[PDB]
Amino acid sequence: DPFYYDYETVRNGGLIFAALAFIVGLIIILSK
Amino acid sequence: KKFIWNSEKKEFLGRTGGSWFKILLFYVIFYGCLAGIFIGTIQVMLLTISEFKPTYQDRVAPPGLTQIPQSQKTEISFRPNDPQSYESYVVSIVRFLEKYKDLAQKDDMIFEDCGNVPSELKERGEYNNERGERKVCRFRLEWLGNCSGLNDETYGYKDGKPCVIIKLNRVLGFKPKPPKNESLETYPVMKYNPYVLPVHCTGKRDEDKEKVGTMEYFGLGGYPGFPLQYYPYYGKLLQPKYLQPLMAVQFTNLTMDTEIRIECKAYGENIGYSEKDRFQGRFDVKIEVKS
Amino acid sequence: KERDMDELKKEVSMDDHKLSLDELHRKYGTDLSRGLTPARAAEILARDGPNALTPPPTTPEWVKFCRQLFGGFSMLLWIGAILCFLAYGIQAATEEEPQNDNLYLGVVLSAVVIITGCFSYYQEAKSSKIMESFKNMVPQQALVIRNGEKMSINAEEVVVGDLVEVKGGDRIPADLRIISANGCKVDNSSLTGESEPQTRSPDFTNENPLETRNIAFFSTNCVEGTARGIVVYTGDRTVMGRIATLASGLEGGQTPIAAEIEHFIHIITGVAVFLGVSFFILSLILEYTWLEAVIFLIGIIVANVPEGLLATVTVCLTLTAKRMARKNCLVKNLEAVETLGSTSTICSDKTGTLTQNRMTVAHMWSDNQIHEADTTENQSGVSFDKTSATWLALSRIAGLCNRAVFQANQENLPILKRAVAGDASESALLKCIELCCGSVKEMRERYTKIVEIPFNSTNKYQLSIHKNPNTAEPRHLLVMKGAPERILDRCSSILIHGKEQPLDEELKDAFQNAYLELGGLGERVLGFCHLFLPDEQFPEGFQFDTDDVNFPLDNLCFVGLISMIDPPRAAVPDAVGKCRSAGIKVIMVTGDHPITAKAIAKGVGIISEGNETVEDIAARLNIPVSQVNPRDAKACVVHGSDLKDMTSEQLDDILKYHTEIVFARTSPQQKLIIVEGCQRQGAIVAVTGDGVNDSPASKKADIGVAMGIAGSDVSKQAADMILLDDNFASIVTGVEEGRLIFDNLKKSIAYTLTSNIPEITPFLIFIIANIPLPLGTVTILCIDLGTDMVPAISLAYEQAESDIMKRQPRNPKTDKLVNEQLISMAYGQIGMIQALGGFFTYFVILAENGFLPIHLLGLRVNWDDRWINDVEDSYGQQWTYEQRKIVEFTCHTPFFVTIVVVQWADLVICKTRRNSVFQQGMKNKILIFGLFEETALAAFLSYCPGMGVALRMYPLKPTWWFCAFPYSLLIFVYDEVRKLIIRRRPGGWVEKETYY
Ligand SMILES: *[C@@H]1O[C@H](CO)[C@@H](O[C@@H]2O[C@H](CO)[C@@H](O)[C@H](O)[C@H]2NC(C)=O)[C@H](O)[C@H]1NC(C)=O
Ligand SMILES: *[C@@H]1O[C@H](CO)[C@@H](O[C@@H]2O[C@H](CO)[C@@H](O)[C@H](O)[C@H]2NC(C)=O)[C@H](O)[C@H]1NC(C)=O
Ligand SMILES: CC(C)CCC[C@@H](C)[C@H]1CC[C@H]2[C@@H]3CC=C4C[C@@H](O)CC[C@]4(C)[C@H]3CC[C@]12C
Ligand SMILES: CC(C)CCC[C@@H](C)[C@H]1CC[C@H]2[C@@H]3CC=C4C[C@@H](O)CC[C@]4(C)[C@H]3CC[C@]12C
Ligand SMILES: C[C@]12CC[C@H](O)C[C@H]1CC[C@@H]1[C@@H]2CC[C@]2(C)[C@@H](c3ccc(=O)oc3)CC[C@]12O
Ligand SMILES: *[C@@H]1O[C@H](CO)[C@@H](O)[C@H](O)[C@H]1NC(C)=O
Ligand SMILES: [Mg+2]
Ligand SMILES: [Mg+2]
Ligand code: NA
Ligand SMILES: [Rb+]
Repeated sequence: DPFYYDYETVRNGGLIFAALAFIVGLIIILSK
Repeated sequence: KKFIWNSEKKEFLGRTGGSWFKILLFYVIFYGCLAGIFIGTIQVMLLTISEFKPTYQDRVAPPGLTQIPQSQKTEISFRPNDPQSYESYVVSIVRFLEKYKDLAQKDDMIFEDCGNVPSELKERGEYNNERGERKVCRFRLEWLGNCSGLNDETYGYKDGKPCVIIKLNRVLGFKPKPPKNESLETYPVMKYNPYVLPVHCTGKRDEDKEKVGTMEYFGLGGYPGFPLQYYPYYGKLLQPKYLQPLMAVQFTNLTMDTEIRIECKAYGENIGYSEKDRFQGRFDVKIEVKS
Repeated sequence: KERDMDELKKEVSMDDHKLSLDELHRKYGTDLSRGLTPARAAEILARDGPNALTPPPTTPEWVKFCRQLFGGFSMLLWIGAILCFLAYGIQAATEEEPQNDNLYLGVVLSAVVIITGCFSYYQEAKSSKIMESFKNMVPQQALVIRNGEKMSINAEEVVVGDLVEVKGGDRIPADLRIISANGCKVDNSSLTGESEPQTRSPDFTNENPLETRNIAFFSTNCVEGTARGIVVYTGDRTVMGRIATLASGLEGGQTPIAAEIEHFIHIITGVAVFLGVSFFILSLILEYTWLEAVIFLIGIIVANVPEGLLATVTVCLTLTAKRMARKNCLVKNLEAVETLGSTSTICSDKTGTLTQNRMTVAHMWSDNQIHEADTTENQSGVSFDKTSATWLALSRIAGLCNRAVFQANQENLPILKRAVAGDASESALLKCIELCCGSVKEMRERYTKIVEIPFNSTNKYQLSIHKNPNTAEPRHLLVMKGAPERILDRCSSILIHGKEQPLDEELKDAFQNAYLELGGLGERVLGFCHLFLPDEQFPEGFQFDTDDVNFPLDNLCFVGLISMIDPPRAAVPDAVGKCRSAGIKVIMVTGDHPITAKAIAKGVGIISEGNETVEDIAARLNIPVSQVNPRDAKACVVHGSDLKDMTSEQLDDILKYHTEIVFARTSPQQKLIIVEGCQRQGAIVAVTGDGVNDSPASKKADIGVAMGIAGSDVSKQAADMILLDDNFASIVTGVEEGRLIFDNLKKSIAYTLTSNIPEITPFLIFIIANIPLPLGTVTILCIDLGTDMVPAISLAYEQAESDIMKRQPRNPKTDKLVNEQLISMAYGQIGMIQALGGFFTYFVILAENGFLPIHLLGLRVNWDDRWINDVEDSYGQQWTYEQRKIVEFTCHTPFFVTIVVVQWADLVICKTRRNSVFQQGMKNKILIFGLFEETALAAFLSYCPGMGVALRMYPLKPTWWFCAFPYSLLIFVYDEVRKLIIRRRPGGWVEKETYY
């Protein structure tokens, strides 16, 4: 039915994006 | 230092005349370009949507269940004697049912007589514009017994034992699916389970269920629900002047001068509920006929 | 009535020193050789107060915490919180089911102010805490003669009118009136700035109590010799006591950064109340009631208040102060980190600040040639030629014939900073020989001294004879030093490259011009000579008892002169040059003698070589000084004696027509008058000093700089910045950072001010067009106090776009921190584009979910209704209350996301004010992390489980994330072409209208 949206997959992708972008930024401020 | 208004060397409100013209011309050109850009992008956005169907329909997944007297707090408090006490209710009922009169549904080119018995769904092809303007099944006020009458311009409704009709939220392409014959305890209802969306009212707790004595439902042919022959909806553009099904509910044995809560819950598989939205699927009302 | 008390302290002191010993003892009632009875001493001790300055005014910690909770910025946030609770009170009693937004917002604003107070307080408190760890007040007992007996008592138990004795090394307790001296020299450096140790004689010499020699002063140190004296002044009534009490009771003023924040708030609230009032009238003209319109006025005004700009500005200042503390340049006041950059006139001190305040061997004479020795404080300069025989002879004359030796713990300390016992001149000589000629220990004991002759009261000469350890000659080595006029009369032979020659005038006059060269240079010169005593007329057994002529006074062999002076610190001249390069007027203000002040001025850069004083022109033309026009003289020396007889207009003209000025022989009170004269012009002033005389000048200055070790405690407390390493170049570092953080604050302010437009515009068109609310309140908090915090903080780390130490100091009446160009950019152009992008994402979400944008007009009337659960969209569908509210909140979330997307471009363009992003470069790692964290946080707030429940922020369909991309690209391109026209066309349109 068109009255359903897979919100869990989009939500999961957004949380993975938020996690990766934050750890990448941490690597950015840790130049070693 | 705050009298920089003018000087003999040309300044107004802080700057000269030629500077005022230069800045004003720049801001006009700039904002004009901004407006044109916003308009062009909004036009592309208009090109990404169609005229016969909304792109996203998941935010209206469980249809609502409204009533005719759109009360300020879903409460019906009036006096069985004072005619002005219940004027706000009757006014909305007459204005709502003003489009269901036999004179309003007179054109045979846009109206189609569905039938005296609830039948299966009526699919009028696809949602495109290849076909002309679809037909809308008629729904005469006679179906809602004891809550329609053959009254004059003012529908003399029920003072004692009021009437409250219920309506299913009109949704495009929505196909109602009543519960299976394996009904999981759905409060005594007729055996017309296959071609009508059931709606059953009740109290809310041990007190309200006892105060509300008897309830009488009215619908198409006498069934407490919505007939499937009126669904699905094909949008306002393709089906203007569409009449969604109606079903009235009258509370005969009420305890006068007592505010009692009623919950009219619509049952079905394609009918969801929500603990946050008391209107999704279900419906609440606080009736109090104080004499 | 404290005005009169302070006025009687701005006046230079008076005295009664010019009195016969009998008139003095009669006025005070004291035995000149026995002092007074101990009962009389205690009777005065318990009469007027112990000999010690009244402690500073204690500043309780709750007072300065309440101070940090107020101010100008935190006050704007306070009035914002008040307006929030006022609007909430109007909303509660008047309507059903009030919205809690305003209350949530008021408590958040209050929390912002409180937390900013806690952070700023912890920082200023940390500065004062590390400052208390520098008060090493060691009690010092004085030697007092009372009732005819010598006793050593605490300095506070000393009273007025009693005999006090001081020994070379001891500190002068109170203000004494010398009665009997024995070649006594005191150190008036920390008080009157007199560099060389001024001697103290019982005879009255000058009408000024500071210049005369019959007065010892509080906190001064008797360098050499011993003396006696009657205590004239005690406690706070003393000279340095009146100076310190004046310092504490002076005004701090308004820092330039604070005045900039104040004018900034003036513009913020100006446009805020303009928008609020004009929209209040507009809303009443439409349909809304006074009850509603008042809420609209408060909402628009409160919304136009930068909630997070407070924490960002605080962290900006704190970051620059961190870098200051890294270079041992601690700031006591936080905002004081900015004042150095805005400075345009530095008043510096000579003794101890411009100089090292220490006698050092400056130049030497040998082979009729001048040899300049390295006089840096850390020994990082050119080393003279040390391979000639003239040097091997002169170095022994100095290392042997000198009453100077190192002390006990003088081992691990460097050769210069270590303590030397004896005369200051002999100390400089001992250090120079110990530094450029190996060691003086084994060099002094190598020549066993037989008979010596110390310095004489008349014809001051110091001689001594020693045995000769050479393996070729047993003749006795006699050496003598003294003033060149005393040695020229007792010399006939002259040393050159190892051999001797007669006193021919061809080289003797060449010696005289060298003497006047090193002397006219403000230095003190001495002459050194030696002679080989014939072992045939004075054998190795003969003893030359110091009575008769056993040594030939004349016919000696002159080796060379040795001058000496207090040298400037190492990076002092270069730093002065850097300040002049930045357009900072350098003005010397010292109480030392003008003959030395002018030389140090020319030596450090205050007086440029070639520029002439009003006296120099009269000397080059051999004409009276009253004839030359002062306009032909760029530089000028102003004597303190003449400064006493000056008016306001005269000092104004001295500063207006003379570019290089040097104030000599000026009292601390006159220093304050000079600082005030500089401030009358309207320029930012920075006073750099060390002594107590710099206390009233460092206090009244826009920013005071005290030396962390070579400075006195009073001027160190009355100052606003401390140089814990005494590296005067830190002043250059400060003026650079003060301009740097100024420009970066401009960038950060324009960044936080740009987001206000796509925050208030939703509410504005919500009132006008009657459309559903596009942006939520909690989302606005997730922007102003959420995402944007890291980018705005990172904007402080931006570097210089051009050379800031090259441009002239900012004009306070012209270059404001937030001028009308920044408002035209943030509120006018960038924020406008961001608002359009937000509304675009808004219309996309609503049109895609069934509510076409044209249909959204006048829909809020029934949209906000909580009971109309059948609201028709554009497709005829019926929406319940919570369903459409879910859409509105899931429409607020992408509006917030859109804010972050356009803030990407806004941050990159605000990072550079004139240069191109390609030119400057994304080398700011904190900014990169700012964008990554900003985006990740924005995504987390939308996709975390339970956000549509707690913060009512619902997850987004991925296409929403791209609705804002074109607007950001547009912002970046527009600002890039803006900075490009600013580069290619530096004339006026793009520069005077948008460049802020
Ligand atoms: C509608 O209302 C009418 C009254 O106007 C009801 O008619 C009554 O019905 C009962 C049986 O339930 C009879 O005993 C009465 O004699 C009837 N009275 C009249 C005046 O007709 C009718 O039942 C109601 N309809 C429904 C479906 O409840
Ligand atoms: C309608 O409700 C009334 C109550 O309001 C019912 O009548 C009551 O019955 C109880 C016994 O259970 C008596 O004690 C009361 O005195 C009765 N009241 C009245 C007014 O009669 C009545 O039975 C209900 N009728 C229907 C058809 O539901
Ligand atoms: C201008 C460029 C370089 C910025 C780089 C960041 C861009 C490419 C990133 C930042 C945020 C990102 C989005 C983050 C969140 C969502 C939801 C997720 O479930 C699907 C991906 C999607 C839709 C991403 C698409 C790509 C995106 C827009
Ligand atoms: C000169 C060039 C670069 C300008 C071209 C304008 C581009 C960048 C603009 C014009 C219309 C815009 C689109 C309008 C419609 C949609 C559908 C929506 O669900 C997501 C946003 C999205 C995908 C927009 C992305 C950016 C877009 C394509
Ligand atoms: C309570 C409120 C009244 C007007 C209308 O009924 C909508 C209501 C909900 C939203 C609320 C407004 C009031 C102003 C805001 C706090 C105001 C605001 C927002 C953020 C901020 O920092 O300062 C002010 C703009 C909108 C606002 O958040
Ligand atoms: C449901 O079951 C009942 C008997 O239990 C039967 O009478 C009725 O016809 C059934 N309806 C359907 C739609 O199967
Ligand atoms: Mg704000
Ligand atoms: Mg000094
Ligand atoms: Na100050
Ligand atoms: Rb903001």
